[PDB]
Amino acid sequence: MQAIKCVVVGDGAVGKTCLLISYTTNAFPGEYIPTVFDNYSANVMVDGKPVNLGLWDTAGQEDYDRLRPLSYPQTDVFLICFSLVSPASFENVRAKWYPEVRHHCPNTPIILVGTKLDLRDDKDTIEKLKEKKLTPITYPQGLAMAKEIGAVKYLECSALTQRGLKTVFDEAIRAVL
Amino acid sequence: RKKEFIMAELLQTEKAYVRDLHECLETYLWEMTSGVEEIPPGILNKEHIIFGNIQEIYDFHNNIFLKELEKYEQLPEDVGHCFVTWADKFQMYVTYCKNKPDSNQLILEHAGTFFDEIQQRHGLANSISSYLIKPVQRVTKYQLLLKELLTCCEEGKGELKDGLEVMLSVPKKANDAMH
Ligand SMILES: Cc1cc(NC(=O)Nc2cnn(Cc3ccccc3)c2)no1
Repeated sequence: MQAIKCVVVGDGAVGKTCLLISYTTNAFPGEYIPTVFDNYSANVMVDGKPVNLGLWDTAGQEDYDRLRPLSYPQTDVFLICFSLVSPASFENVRAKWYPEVRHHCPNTPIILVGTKLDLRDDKDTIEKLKEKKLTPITYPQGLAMAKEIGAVKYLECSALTQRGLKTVFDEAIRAVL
Repeated sequence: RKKEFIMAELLQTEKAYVRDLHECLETYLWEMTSGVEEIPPGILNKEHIIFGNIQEIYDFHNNIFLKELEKYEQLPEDVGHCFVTWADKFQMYVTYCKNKPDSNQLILEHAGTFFDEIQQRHGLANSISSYLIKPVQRVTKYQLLLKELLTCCEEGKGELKDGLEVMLSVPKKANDAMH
């Protein structure tokens, strides 16, 4: 049965840990958001064919440019993440994440994921951005960034509402099969 | 209440880290050193390169660090001092990180499926590679937990600042030690 290593990368603002917990437990953690998600694996069926999906978090390593790539070798698919309500995280896809992932894993598929979809229409979030002369990241901005990096898919999700979340991981697996 | 969830997590995850290193040593390492099985010439007598100083990392956590973290369970606001006290022991993660690229290539180029057959036979969800990244993960995670304690503990909380300082310095020093 096919084994799949999926590494999740991106800025601290994406909520990587929260993404993975919400995905694996089928719920936003709400009460308390754990800082630790340990390397995880589970059998899922995609398009019939069952698969063993391995998920590794990278939260904590955002400042350690030489430690991050210790997790990269033999990855089958990367999720390069940014938060839809952080323009700086979206630009870091280009400035930080894509270059290192390419440098170490030139032929590994990338899914581009925008997290925090539920905040893109939230008044307070929008206003807080307006005060910095910014706006949330919209769909065509994601598509264009996806083309620029060679991403096989651009997907948007919320850990909070579950919207698009199960799809992210289905598609990670499809990008390997 | 928030400082309590963070301390609980610190502890639950410390226990799991100790259990994870123990499994790594007693399955993947033990099959190499035992003399129960045929070891590829590619890796023979090269367990020091594969596992780095993970034994010594494990002894620290399992002999000392987890018992001391437990003692701070009702003193979450003081736990930064635990890191200060044991700062020197964390220097072993510098050695471990330095070695890890050499470890990974050695397993790649020379172990073929030795460790995968061990994994299958023992029925482990985690591969040797999944276990061997854990020290890298754990040493970059303590600073996240301490930062979270800073957001919910008073100015009688430079018993977090100095801890966090140490736990930012260790991974940076490890990072800067890489080629
Ligand atoms: C990784 C990720 C997060 C996400 N969407 C969010 O986090 N949404 C969000 C953030 N804050 N709130 C209010 C809140 C916060 C904490 C506890 C209770 C209420 C709503 N989508 O992907």
